[PDB]
Amino acid sequence: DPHKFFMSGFTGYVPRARFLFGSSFPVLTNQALQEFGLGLLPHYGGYVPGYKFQFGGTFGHLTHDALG
Amino acid sequence: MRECISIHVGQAGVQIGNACWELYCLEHGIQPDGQMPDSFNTFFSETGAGKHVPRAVFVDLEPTVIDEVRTGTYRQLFHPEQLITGKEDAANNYARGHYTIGKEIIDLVLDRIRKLADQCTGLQGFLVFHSFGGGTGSGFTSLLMERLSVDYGKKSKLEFSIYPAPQVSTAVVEPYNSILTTHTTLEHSDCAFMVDNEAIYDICRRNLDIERPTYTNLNRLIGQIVSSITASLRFDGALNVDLTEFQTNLVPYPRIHFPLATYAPVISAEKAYHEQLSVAEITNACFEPANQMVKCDPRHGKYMACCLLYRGDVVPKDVNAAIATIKTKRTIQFVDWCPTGFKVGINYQPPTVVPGGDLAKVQRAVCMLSNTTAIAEAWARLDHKFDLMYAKRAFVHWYVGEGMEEGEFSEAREDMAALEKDYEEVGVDS
Amino acid sequence: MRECISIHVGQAGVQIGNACWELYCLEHGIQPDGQMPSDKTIGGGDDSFNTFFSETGAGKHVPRAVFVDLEPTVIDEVRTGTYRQLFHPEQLITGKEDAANNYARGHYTIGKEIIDLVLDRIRKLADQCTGLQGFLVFHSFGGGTGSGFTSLLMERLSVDYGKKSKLEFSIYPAPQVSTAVVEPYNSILTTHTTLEHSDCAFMVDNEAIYDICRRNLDIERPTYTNLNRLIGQIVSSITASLRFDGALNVDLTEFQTNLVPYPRIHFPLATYAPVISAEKAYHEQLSVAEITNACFEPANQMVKCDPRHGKYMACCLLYRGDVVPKDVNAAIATIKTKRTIQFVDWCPTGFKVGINYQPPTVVPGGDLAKVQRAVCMLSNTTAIAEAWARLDHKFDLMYAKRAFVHWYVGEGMEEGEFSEAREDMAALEKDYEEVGVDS
Amino acid sequence: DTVEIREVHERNNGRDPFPLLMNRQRMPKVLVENAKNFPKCVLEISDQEVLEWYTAKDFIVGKPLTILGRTFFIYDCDPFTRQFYKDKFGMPDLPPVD
Amino acid sequence: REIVHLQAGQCGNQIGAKFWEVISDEHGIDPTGTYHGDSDLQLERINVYYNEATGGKYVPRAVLVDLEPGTMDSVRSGPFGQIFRPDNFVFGQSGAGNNWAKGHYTEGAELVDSVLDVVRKEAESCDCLQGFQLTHSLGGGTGSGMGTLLISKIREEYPDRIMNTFSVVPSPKVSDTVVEPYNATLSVHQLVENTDETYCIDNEALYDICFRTLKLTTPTYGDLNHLVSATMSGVTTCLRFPGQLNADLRKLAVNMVPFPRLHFFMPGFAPLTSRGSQQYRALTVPELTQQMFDAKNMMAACDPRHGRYLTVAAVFRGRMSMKEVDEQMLNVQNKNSSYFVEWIPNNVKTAVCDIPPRGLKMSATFIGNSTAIQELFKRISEQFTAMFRRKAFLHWYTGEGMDEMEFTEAESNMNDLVSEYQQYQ
Repeated sequence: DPHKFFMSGFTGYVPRARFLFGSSFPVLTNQALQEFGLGLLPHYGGYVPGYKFQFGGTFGHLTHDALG
Repeated sequence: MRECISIHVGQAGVQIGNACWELYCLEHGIQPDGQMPDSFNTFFSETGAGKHVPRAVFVDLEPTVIDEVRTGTYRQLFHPEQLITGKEDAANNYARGHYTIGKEIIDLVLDRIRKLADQCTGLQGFLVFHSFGGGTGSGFTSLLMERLSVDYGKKSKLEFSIYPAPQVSTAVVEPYNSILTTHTTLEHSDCAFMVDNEAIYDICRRNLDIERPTYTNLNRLIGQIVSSITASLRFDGALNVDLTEFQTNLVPYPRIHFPLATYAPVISAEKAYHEQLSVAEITNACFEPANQMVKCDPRHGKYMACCLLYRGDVVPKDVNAAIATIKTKRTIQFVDWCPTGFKVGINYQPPTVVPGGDLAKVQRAVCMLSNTTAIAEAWARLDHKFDLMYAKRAFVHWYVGEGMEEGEFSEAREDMAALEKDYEEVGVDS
Repeated sequence: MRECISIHVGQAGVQIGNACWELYCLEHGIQPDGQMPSDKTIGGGDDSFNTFFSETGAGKHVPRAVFVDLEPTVIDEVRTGTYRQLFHPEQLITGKEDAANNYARGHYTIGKEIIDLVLDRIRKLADQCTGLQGFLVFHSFGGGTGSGFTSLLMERLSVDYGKKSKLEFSIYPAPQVSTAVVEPYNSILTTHTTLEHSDCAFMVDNEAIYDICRRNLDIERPTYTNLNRLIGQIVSSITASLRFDGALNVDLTEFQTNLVPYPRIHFPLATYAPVISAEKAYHEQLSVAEITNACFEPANQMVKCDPRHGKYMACCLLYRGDVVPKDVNAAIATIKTKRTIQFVDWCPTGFKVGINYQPPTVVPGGDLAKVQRAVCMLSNTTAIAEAWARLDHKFDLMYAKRAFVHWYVGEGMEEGEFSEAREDMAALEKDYEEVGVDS
Repeated sequence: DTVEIREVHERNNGRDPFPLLMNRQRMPKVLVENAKNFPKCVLEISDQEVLEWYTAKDFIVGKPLTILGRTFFIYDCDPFTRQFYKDKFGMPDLPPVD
Repeated sequence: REIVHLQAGQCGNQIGAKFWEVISDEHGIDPTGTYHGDSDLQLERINVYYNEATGGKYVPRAVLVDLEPGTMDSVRSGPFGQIFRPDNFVFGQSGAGNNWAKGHYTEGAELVDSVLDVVRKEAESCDCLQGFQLTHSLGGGTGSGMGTLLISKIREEYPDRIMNTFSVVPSPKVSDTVVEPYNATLSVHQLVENTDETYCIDNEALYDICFRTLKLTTPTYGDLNHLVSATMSGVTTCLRFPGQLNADLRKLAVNMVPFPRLHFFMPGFAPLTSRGSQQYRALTVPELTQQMFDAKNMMAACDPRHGRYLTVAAVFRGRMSMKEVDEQMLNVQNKNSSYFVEWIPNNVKTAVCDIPPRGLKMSATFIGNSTAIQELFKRISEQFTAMFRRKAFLHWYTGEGMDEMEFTEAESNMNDLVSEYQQYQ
């Protein structure tokens, strides 16, 4: 549905402009108008429950069940 | 044979290295899950199975920014032990990184680096992706740049770092912390990529029309400024250069060793169609003060050396005339002991914009590297803050607590007094 | 290679240009979006659209125009209109508060903010040009934006560039028809610029176009769409010796050394000879000897003055269409035998001619008729000194008891210039007198 | 034949204690097509702009009632209203809706 | 990065009851002790405030102690009180009154040897502990007795951690107790010897928040327990969830404390609005920043106008931009720069998280240090003059030989805390 944006530099009102951030003006404006209309990694720095029921297998084969 | 290992330290080095090593897997044909469906051995190794594995180090002393990488995004790319983690963050001071918490894995950065040092037939330098304002990026970096010069030494040094801005500030007492690395760099540095945040919330607000930007709007551009430096080993061209070649020019004295950076052609995805994108314009777009990557005006100071590296469709005869336009202008000035003061390298490949990105698919690119003596005026205001705190002696109380005596403090002034003195001596008419 | 910059300041200049760049794009094959159609064409050699249009390597065209105003509501019509793909979206420069017809709000407090920005586009456009020959500024005399902010803009160009030509086009205040109340203040306050910085500042008034709309065209109650479309035809006729090759071409500085006699008489008028409707068009002849003495009517002049109350120091006849150079020599002698037409004793030649090859063009939905021969006629005369006489009589009755003044002094404007600009304007009406006499 | 709408406030409802949602006034049910251009900012709606007014017949327990673009669901009526509907309209008992 | 959270007094059995609902709200746990949350980023690093058990059941690292069993009968009676450790309620028999000198000394010593056991049992069950939390009563005898006892009692075992109280503090308007003015004087004196991060809370401002920024007409305790329950987990937002600018309480304490004598704090909580007028406000970054620096949002009942700040900290929790933060912290540092000082060239440190909590999208937390908190310790110093010279309620306080020279040196050093205003203004 092209040509559905305001030109960059537009001063007049555009709805929902103040709630969608982080970009330049027409790429904000097109979405503003569309709105207006297996195993875990070893040496892991994190948490995995299922920590304790283990003996004698590698990390990926242990955490494959925890991811699935 | 033209190998390079560059290091990442801090909160930034994983996050900047998220978007630096985004591109070196994208420039080549490399899938993120280790495969490719020659000159790819500059930023990669090779396994006989076929899997491609990179080589660089990631340090942060709490696991989650490295557990950002270790989770589902980039699992099969990196080596599982070039992602090493502490268990507690060094937390805004030099002490926990350099002295206490680093020791249980500073001999884990050095059994990987040296094992990756001795699996390269060539090497050219050590380059650092770290952060001045931290407690890891100025703690664990100066546990490694002071320590490799004991071992390796005469090899080249460069530092892609993040500098304190003039007006915008993130932490509170970090101006005092900044001077805990200008003690150590000035005796063991040969390059410095000083970068603030306020100047790329404005480069991204003038050239791009992005008011109010974020880090991933920002960090993908630092991932570009490195790749027009390492382009020459990675891809061929008309005039290929090497990592030891630019340092032969860019450091003039034992005390003027501080260049800058500038990515010249930068524009949105819209204005480039109405833009001509000429060689004669993106060579004198570099010099205007609103294109510097730090908040510095290059009028009141001088230029020492100028390094240029091109990309894509560049013929040299208009570059040889684009320079001769500049040196007859006199809004910029030069010192009288450097009559040559220029360098140009050229490659054949054009740039690559990331999918879903915020820049234009251009067939040209320019990087401007400039030693500037007006950085002295920039180093005036940051270290002017030291006098307003040391009179009232704020926070020296916990500074002395974990292993840094006051000897660090006295030396730091007497380094910056002589560092601000020689920049006066270099600009005078002889 | 024969280039020109076209600035548009204030509402009374910007709304001209919305119909000017229709007229420029229709002369060539270019659509609104800039893409050449590649299917149909009006034929012509390349490098002909250069003097007003740049050309990206992609194939779009960019105008050499910058649209600057201190209020947003006149430019924001263009950013959403039908010519949005025409311009570069950083040319369109916008402010917060307008001048409110205050010279001190466009030259002293509010106008100072943009003037660091707007010269960085005149700088940015000009070095992208190879050889450049001047400017085309479109302001109006009665307003705080057209006569205040122009003086801020035009002082900066004289100290930067200097000798290069500036071709202003300014609506002049009329005898009876007027809209503002402070218009006698504004138009006598910007005459420091035309004293010193200008080269050729032509005049229109809105009153005289109403009659030439009423009798010549079949128009009762004309809009401002019909005003603007007739004005740009004069502008598109003086700049056809650049975009086309003509039989007897006139350069943009070689006419300046014949149409401007002394360094203080650079205020000539305009006239467009064939202006008719489609249902009286094919019922007349249109010859060279007919549309030459149709220029020198009282009733066809662009500015409502009396041409018979003075002398024609220099005229520059511009012709376009199927005109052979024997006919122009036939008609210049027919004029010079006449006696109700008037001469100058110390100007024996008097006339400069220019003949081109591309006819006038017609805009669909427009009111003009399709003819083959058209003449614009730019003439210097002393008929405009009496128009200065009536305006300064409308100014000093304000100032005789300091009426309406205190809104000016509230934004840094001094009282000292109101006295000085009157006497400097007073020194102009003798300089038409002291050269219009005989031996 | 006027309508008034009162707000029922509960204890600790977090609303300002205003007793009225709508003042006592005659309510238009259907406006004339030309009344879309009626200058409501200067003139009150007269009998000429209203095709149908709300009558006592339009208020029915268990039916939605649309007033000023708000849809009210009538769930009960008082004993007097119940008796009045039985006597005037012959309607059977108007059971309360839970 | 483990956390020790000590809970003594009735308030610590009543604040920490409502504390341990929110940090079981966010990790998606029912009060049976099982994980029934939304996403799997909250089970990943479940360990910061919480602990594992066999069979899948989940059991916290909680300590809740008091002397009378008239408090721990209310914890287990509640909705979320069943998860707590049955061995942390180490209950005595004879409760204390209002003087703390019989709390920790006589009635506590048989019980603190069971308090010091389970804490040392907690320390050996943690891997990398970071700090020492506390929520108790400074004018309530069992908390200022047997908690401020423990402030001097685990510092001996572990001097390499950070002490961070969540303290209530006395107030002008009423006396809920006649004992608490001169009861607080020595317990606050023990803090200045040792404290690092003192979060002073009142009940005027938490009855002024409830009547002008929440418009709420009958505020019970359960309103005021929850608002301070938000600001506890609002300051440690980074240790259990990822983000883009992480923070710990060493990252906090590097920025915030400049001198070893002035280091007392005051908290806040930003996105506060009334239930009726929720759809009228624009909850974005520029309004939360304006809200968190004024006087009407402070939980410590002091005005920050007549005392300059020195160091200010914040945090946010949700996806946002950062130019909108770094300019707006630079607005208030120079729009009104007469309310900071010219020898500290920065005053603000901030941090971000990733996951916003349940029911909001943009949350924030304010932490502040200033020089108007000396007026908060002025009034307890003022009341001591009218009470001491007549030796007013003394016989409960000389009740077992604790001397009058234990009283004379309190205000002799509480003048010195306000005599550290001279180095500031």
